[PDB]
Amino acid sequence: SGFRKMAFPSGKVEGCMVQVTCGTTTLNGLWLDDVVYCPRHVICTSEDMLNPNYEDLLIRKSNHNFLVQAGNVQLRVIGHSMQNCVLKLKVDTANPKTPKYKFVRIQPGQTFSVLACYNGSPSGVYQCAMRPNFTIKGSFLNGSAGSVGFNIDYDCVSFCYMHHMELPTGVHAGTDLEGNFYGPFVDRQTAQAAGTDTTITVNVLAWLYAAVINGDRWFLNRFTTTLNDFNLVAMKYNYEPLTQDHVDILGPLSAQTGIAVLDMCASLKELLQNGMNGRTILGSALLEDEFTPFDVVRQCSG
Amino acid sequence: SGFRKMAFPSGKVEGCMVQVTCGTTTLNGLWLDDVVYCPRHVICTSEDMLNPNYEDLLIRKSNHNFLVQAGNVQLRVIGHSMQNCVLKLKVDTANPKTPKYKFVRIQPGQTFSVLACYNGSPSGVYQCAMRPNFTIKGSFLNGSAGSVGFNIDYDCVSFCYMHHMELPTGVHAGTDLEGNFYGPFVDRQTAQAAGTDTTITVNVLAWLYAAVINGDRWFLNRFTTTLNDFNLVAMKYNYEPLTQDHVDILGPLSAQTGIAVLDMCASLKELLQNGMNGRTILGSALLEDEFTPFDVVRQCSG
Ligand SMILES: CC(C)(C)[C@H](NC(=O)C(F)(F)F)C(=O)N1C[C@H]2[C@@H]([C@H]1C(=O)N[C@H](C#N)C[C@@H]1CCNC1=O)C2(C)C
Ligand SMILES: CC(C)(C)[C@H](NC(=O)C(F)(F)F)C(=O)N1C[C@H]2[C@@H]([C@H]1C(=O)N[C@H](C#N)C[C@@H]1CCNC1=O)C2(C)C
Repeated sequence: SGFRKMAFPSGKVEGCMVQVTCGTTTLNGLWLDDVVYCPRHVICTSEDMLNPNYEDLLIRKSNHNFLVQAGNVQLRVIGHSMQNCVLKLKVDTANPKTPKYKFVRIQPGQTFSVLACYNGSPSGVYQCAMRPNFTIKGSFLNGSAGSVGFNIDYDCVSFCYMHHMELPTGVHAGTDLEGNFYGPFVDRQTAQAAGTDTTITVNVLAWLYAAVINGDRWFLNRFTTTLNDFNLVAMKYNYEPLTQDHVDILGPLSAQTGIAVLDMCASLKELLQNGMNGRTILGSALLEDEFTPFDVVRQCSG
Repeated sequence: SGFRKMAFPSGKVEGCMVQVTCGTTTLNGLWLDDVVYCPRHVICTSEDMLNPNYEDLLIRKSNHNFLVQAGNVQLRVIGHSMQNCVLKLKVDTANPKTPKYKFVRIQPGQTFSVLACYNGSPSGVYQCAMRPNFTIKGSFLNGSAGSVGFNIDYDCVSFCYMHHMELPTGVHAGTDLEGNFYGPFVDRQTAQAAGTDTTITVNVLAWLYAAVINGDRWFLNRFTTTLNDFNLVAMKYNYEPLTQDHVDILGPLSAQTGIAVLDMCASLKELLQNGMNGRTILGSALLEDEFTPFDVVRQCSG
């Protein structure tokens, strides 16, 4: 038992991380087969980052302007192109540690692991969720662009996120691996702001089930509610509305604990209207929404 | 910016994880050079686990009672011995992925990453602290014994923990890699209980500095206190007393923020006596004590 914010083991991704330098800008790249993927703003100076014209900037570069290092070994760039907000660098050597992989775009509410890297070197791994406003609450410093987010499915790495920038509220924005931003952001140093965020209700319910599985039961009650009555109060507290598909997704956890979904919604309703009043749930004094139903099953079942 | 519970990248450890079977008991082992380390209770049946005599149990086994699998490959056991609570299995093949490593015993208050494994297969990575009562608040299911805890120093993996068992409060106990338990526990299925835990004060102060570095300043005040006046109130709230060496250790964070240690102790004193009153710090409504000063510097500096 126990319950922790758990990341996927990162070894399969560590073998793909490289350093990419162009000019005096160094950031991280992802080396799969004979292609290195990295944020396109590697081709920018500080002058360019306020209003870059990336088409112009790219035609002014040649292959030998790109310095790619995989640890000690230099990789020779033999071709480049830009796909939306990423650069694709063709190199002369295919990465022998290329895992089975795919590129997937995730949805708000889903979680993934982040391998934070600097100068091509992995520094740390942590779990986060894609927020409803398409930002992530990460931990990133200068030089972290090109760090990637991923899930592991069986033997297969699904890459879902490449880091680009930090917004002024201290949250983070990036693209999928095809270079398309999550959310309404652009890779230029202008005034951009995230929209208002909401709490991911299905995830909160999943975490309440994790609590019951681990013996925290004080918030339960014998009441029940309906989907519409619950959604009515949830709107008022900036919670995402709950769908029948969410109820279905919580099925395995309902079965394991013998507590029906709409039963646990009535518990959540009371916690929203009355607070915790100084008690905790799984060691937290706030309602946690960055564990999916799948995360909970994976950790509380295996 | 941002602040997350961050684990070390696990790749260097993933390459050392093997599956160890003896009888119908399967658990994890650590394969370094030509030795596999695993919990000695792998040699137990369910009968034996209530009152094992491990000397007797071990002499009744031969090398061929031990099935060791590194993924697909079988390793041939050519010798065994017991060192305190671990078993050392000599195998015919040295692990070619052996990293530079050392065995270190950590102190209460220090943090490390855990690579949770089942059947020799890495499942997840998370950060935890060794509590003052020598337990860890982990997340472990049946089959997880032999999972290891580690820090990475430069190119060198320091192994500090091997998982053995869960106590009845749902916390976890294990040994260093020389087989010596942390805390007053034994590897038999008897009634054992952890002593009372306390809050790790130097870590709470480190986390308050992380908060200031990230722009959370509401809890600051212009007051100051002395080490003895602070320690006097901390005792009453089950906080570890603060030493001059702790003050020294917080130096880099004091310098970076321009807020003296004893200055921030006065802030902590007020938070203990008055609570948060519904505000949060770095997204938490409770005082967090599982980040060391080094963790904070590492994440808020690099
Ligand atoms: C003001 C700030 C935080 C420097 C800027 N932010 C915005 O202009 C805002 F609009 F998003 F607010 C921004 O992040 N960048 C500007 C420039 C890089 C991108 C950038 O410096 N990347 C960093 C890299 N490697 C990662 C950043 C640094 C702090 N922590 C991170 O995650 C471009 C091409 C977008
Ligand atoms: C009651 C319980 C939790 C099964 C027992 N606990 C105690 O007897 C207590 F005294 F600690 F309370 C215990 O853990 N074990 C008994 C047996 C194993 C050790 C054991 O089953 N290991 C597991 C393995 N692989 C890891 C455990 C399972 C749940 N989560 C973990 O971490 C020995 C040789 C100590």
